[PDB]
Amino acid sequence: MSTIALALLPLGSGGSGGSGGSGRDLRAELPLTLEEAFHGGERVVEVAGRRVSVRIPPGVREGSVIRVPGMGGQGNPPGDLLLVVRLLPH
Repeated sequence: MSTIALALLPLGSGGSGGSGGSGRDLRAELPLTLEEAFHGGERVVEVAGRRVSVRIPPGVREGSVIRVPGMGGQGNPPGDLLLVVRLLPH
């Protein structure tokens, strides 16, 4: 159950929700451990000083995007955060 750390990519890199207007999207890549890919429980993500434990699906595999609202668009209009799971091919 190795701990993971998110990327928090600035808007671009071939990643854009856009549609929503009031709801600023932000993309972020979680490199996940295969133990957690199997279990599918809460995994503690430490990134940018923020500790957010997300319940990933049992059997979660490469390219699965966990859209968590209120973690992307900060300030006043709550926006979503696109968590792209990144598993090793082996």
